[PDB]
Amino acid sequence: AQAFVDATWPQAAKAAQSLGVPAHFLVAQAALETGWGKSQIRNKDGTPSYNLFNIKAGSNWTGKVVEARTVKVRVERFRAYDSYEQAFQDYADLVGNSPRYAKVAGKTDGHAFARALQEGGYATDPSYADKLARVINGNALRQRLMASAASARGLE
Repeated sequence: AQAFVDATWPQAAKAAQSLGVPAHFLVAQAALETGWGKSQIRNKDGTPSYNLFNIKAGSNWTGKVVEARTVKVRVERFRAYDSYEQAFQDYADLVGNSPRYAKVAGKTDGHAFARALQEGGYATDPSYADKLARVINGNALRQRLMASAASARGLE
């Protein structure tokens, strides 16, 4: 999971700064969605979709599309990108501009942030906010963020 955090951090930071929320909120969200990178949607040719946020490809999406099965079994159409950078940019556009997500900006509490996404219709699971807040506030993420940093301070 460390490489996932290391890779997503700069992209998350860029997007978080445009969305007005802490960068680790977005790292946490991507981690929850993809099992810290382990369960990302993949193209048939083996290239990843880079779609860390599991964003569906609807009628207003004319980009690359990847089909993936969801839970009996439905085939769902997902957005696909050329990089994590592009995926984060598309996420930033959606959450930053869509009025349904207007409550996201300026949230500095994990649970408040997750509730704002849920209100926008990001996901409907009633436990979504609790589950995402747990990752945001958790020791697992904290340790990985510290490990990712170029600098650290001595105890004295």
